[PDB]
Amino acid sequence: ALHWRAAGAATVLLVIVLLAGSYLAVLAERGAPGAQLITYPRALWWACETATTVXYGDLCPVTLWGRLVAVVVMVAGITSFGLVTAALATWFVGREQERRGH
Amino acid sequence: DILLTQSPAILSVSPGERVSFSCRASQSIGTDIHWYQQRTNGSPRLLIKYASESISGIPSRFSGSGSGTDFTLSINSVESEDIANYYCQQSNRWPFTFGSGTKLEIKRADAAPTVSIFPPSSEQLTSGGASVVCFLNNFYPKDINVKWKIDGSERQNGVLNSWTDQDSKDSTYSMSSTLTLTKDEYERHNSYTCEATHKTSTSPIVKSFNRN
Amino acid sequence: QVQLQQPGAELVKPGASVKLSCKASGYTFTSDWIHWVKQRPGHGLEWIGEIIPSYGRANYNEKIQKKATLTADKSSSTAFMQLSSLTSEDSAVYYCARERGDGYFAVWGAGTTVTVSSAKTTPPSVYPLAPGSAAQTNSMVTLGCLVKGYFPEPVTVTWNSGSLSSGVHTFPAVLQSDLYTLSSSVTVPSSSWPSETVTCNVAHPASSTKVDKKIVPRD
Ligand SMILES: CCCCCCCCCO
Ligand SMILES: [K+]
Ligand SMILES: [K+]
Ligand SMILES: [K+]
Repeated sequence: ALHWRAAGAATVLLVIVLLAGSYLAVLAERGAPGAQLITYPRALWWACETATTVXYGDLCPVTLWGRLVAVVVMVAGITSFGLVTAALATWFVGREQERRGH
Repeated sequence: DILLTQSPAILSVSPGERVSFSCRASQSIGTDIHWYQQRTNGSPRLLIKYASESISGIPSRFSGSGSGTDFTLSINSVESEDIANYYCQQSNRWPFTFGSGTKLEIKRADAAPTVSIFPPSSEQLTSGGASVVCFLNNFYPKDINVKWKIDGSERQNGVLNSWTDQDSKDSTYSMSSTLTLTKDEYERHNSYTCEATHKTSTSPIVKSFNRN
Repeated sequence: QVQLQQPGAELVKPGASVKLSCKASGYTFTSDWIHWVKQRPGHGLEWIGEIIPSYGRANYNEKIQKKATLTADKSSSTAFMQLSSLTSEDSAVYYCARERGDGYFAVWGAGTTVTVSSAKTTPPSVYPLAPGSAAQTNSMVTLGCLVKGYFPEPVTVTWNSGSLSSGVHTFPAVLQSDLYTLSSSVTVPSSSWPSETVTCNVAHPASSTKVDKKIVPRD
């Protein structure tokens, strides 16, 4: 099934974005005075709460590239969760047509 | 940037007594503080990471505490090997910053200096020089005075002194006095005397050799 | 094994440049950052800058003068710091440290003692220090070595190749017309000398000099 295939592809891609985003955020934020997103472990946590939209506000990017990385994490997170929902819709719709006799 | 304040700069304590180093940040940094130890002529060594987390290899004697602004490094019953400088470091905001540092001193019992005098070597006299070296080792407190006498007469010229920091093995101090003379002037004398005055003895400890 | 290897010393003339090295070993991750710390004599630790070898990006302490330039070689796992236009202010011990990207410096290097001067490199002269003929000793006996006339700092003095550590004192060097001088003390049981060989080991990294001098009675 395509909907379950694209969903799985979205989840694995999300994990890649989370890891890479955690790596790129630190690389981008270091060098800017006052930045807190400068260590990998908490950067990964930041990526999670960002991708899930959430955004406690305990950690936030202050640089241009750190914020661009953030946007990518947001979109990847929203798209994946939106794709899972879309996949769940197809499963339920296809199932309802079966118990109806259509 | 984040300013880390370490006061006092020097911390005196008796052996086998709990001590506490202070580190205050200009901003709230959670628990993102790290402690290091630097002995004399040595590299810094990680003692505590993230305020309270222990490090493999470091004695259980060392502990850490605090969060936000105030942080504390503690040592349960200090030992002579703990004689060093202690620095704190934050990793909450870029850039990373260090504290001014705190020096640890141990107030042990009084000890008389062990005085030894050494005549110039054969290899040195060949070069055309002569240095009479005197060692004043393992005394406490560090307050001490060394006097040089040549043939009964006091000598001050050509005398270089050097004091060590508090020894990290017995919490004592040591100094060396080197009387550097040319070969010729060393020939024209016979008796060389190293004289040490310390609070452990009203009479000065005297070591002397004769150019036989 | 030693995770960070730095040169012992570097002598630089005022205005010239120097490229310090930091050969790294042990575990190496792409999340590793190499830092550089400056420590002037009598002063505390001062952060210079950082660099991530896996990407090559470097950041510097903008609170101080821009004297350094950080580069890295992923092939030999060695970090480099380019110091240019050096003055007397830049004379200090420069450490390199490894951070796992988690904030703390797990391991440090031995540090490179950089001396900025117009003088010349001078090998040290090591002389034995045996007690006089009329010197009475107890259960313990004190020997020594005289490191005379060298430049610049530092020198490393060990007794019997490090095997003899207890009861060893090495005094700070004194400066006399662009020449340093120090002495090293050692205390062993009187019944052990000279039945057992006592030898000091003096190393002068600034001139690649390492000599040994056995301590024998005066005769
Ligand atoms: C989109 C990801 C780019 C990674 C950002 C690196 C920026 C380096 C800071 O100058
Ligand atoms: K939301
Ligand atoms: K908030
Ligand atoms: K939603």
